Amino acid sequence: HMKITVRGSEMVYPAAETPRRRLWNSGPDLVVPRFHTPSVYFFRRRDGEGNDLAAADGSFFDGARMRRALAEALVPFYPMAGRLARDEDGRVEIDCNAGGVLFQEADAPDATVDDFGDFAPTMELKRLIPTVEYTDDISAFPLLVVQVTHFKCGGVAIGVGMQHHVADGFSGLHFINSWADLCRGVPFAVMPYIDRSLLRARDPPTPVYPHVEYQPAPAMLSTPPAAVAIFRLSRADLGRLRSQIPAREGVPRLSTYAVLAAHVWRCASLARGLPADQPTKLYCATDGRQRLQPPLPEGYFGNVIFTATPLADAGTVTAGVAEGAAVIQAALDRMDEGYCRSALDYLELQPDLSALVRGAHTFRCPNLGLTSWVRLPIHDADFGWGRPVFMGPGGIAYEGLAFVLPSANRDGSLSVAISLQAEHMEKFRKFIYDF
Ligand SMILES: CC(C)(COP(=O)(O)OP(=O)(O)OC[C@H]1O[C@@H](n2cnc3c(N)ncnc32)[C@H](O)[C@@H]1OP(=O)(O)O)[C@@H](O)C(=O)NCCC(=O)NCCS
Ligand SMILES: O=C(/C=C/c1ccc(O)cc1)O[C@@H]1CC(C(=O)O)=C[C@@H](O)[C@H]1O
Repeated sequence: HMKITVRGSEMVYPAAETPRRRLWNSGPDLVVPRFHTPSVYFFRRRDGEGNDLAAADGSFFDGARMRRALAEALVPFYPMAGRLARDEDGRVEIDCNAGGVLFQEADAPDATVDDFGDFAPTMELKRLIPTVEYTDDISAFPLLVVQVTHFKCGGVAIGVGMQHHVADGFSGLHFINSWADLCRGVPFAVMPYIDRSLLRARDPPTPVYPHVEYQPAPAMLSTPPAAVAIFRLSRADLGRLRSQIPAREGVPRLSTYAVLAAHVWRCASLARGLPADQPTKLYCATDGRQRLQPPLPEGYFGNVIFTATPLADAGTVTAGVAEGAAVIQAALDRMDEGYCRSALDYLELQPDLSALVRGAHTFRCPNLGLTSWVRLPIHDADFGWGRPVFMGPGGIAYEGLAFVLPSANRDGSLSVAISLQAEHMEKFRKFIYDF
């Protein structure tokens, strides 16, 4: 257990006038998981070639500079400085009240960036993000909490906790990367678009699918300690996995996500010892920006996550990657404009969206969640002292939940960070390379 000492904490507020208003949240904003999404950045003090990355003025993640840029970033991104609240009907919304965000600095005088190893999202990493106390008062806590930790090596971590109602990964990183840009002294490219009514349902709502993704996950037909780990597959490993799927003249090419996801689903199902007739459901967060037509404004600030949920008997998934990948890709291919549009209507008709919130019961054995960050700009946060050498989830709250990460370098590898029951992880560790 690492010695981390927090220097002290500050609420940081927008540095100019911002609108005082209630901000309506869309259906997709309300069914993402509860609490604050964790992510952690690591930065080394030297670049690969060994030069010090401190700036000409000697600075290296100077807190004052970072806080000034943060306060500037919270002007156009002002809902990030707000608080949760409810409207008259009890629907959660964002109270844009300039309550501010938490920023704190810490020192870990004994540890180095090297000490974190593969950067698996264990509790070791979670300690790099401020802790939030949740009570029944949902207005009580900041929507954004940040910690900057300084290490013995001269390295730094930035831990980010971002309340999920405010933004999905694309919008959340749009904020962090804009903050980084300001800190670095460059204007940022894209102003956020703040109005979420663009994702309002049609009137009357007219859903035209069952929306399997919002139905209860399968239970076992028939508390445990939960382990967390990270596994890299090289570009060569990924190619060999793909080459195991027959290429036939009729049949269109499966996505890499579908191939890798099928492999993870297969390995997890085997590790868990699922019987062939056990239904299993895989939850795949899908970015609706790439699917809605016409597309949303470029800087649209919110969640645009729709959910693809391949569902099959475990015997199908474990029979082989090819069979699983076909099922996943079909589920992904369903998520077009017509489908995503229908989903908005379907959510509008629900008496209570809190019931659909994805959580532990969603992802746990026999089911799985596999969220890709591969196309997210997770490595673009250069505050003026270099790009991060790693970025990933700061923890995994739920057994059965996993992340696909792109490499921080150019080598074309992918990493899978995953939480499973401890006994199952011991098998999964072996199985993920057993092909
Ligand atoms: C399938 C999906 C659900 C997840 O997959 P993904 O890992 O993010 O990546 P995608 O399927 O979108 O595209 C990656 C592909 O485009 C390739 N690619 C790389 N650069 C590219 C570029 N300029 N242009 C086009 N394709 C490119 C990639 O190599 C890859 O090709 P492949 O599948 O044949 O290997 C996708 O639809 C998606 O939603 N991505 C965003 C995920 C997200 O936001 N998750 C949650 C954050 S809250
Ligand atoms: O992946 C994200 C959020 C990413 C993100 C990254 C960096 C940020 O700054 C903010 C958010 O949301 C995921 C969405 C999700 C779901 O069921 O919809 C389940 C989890 O996998 C979340 O972690």
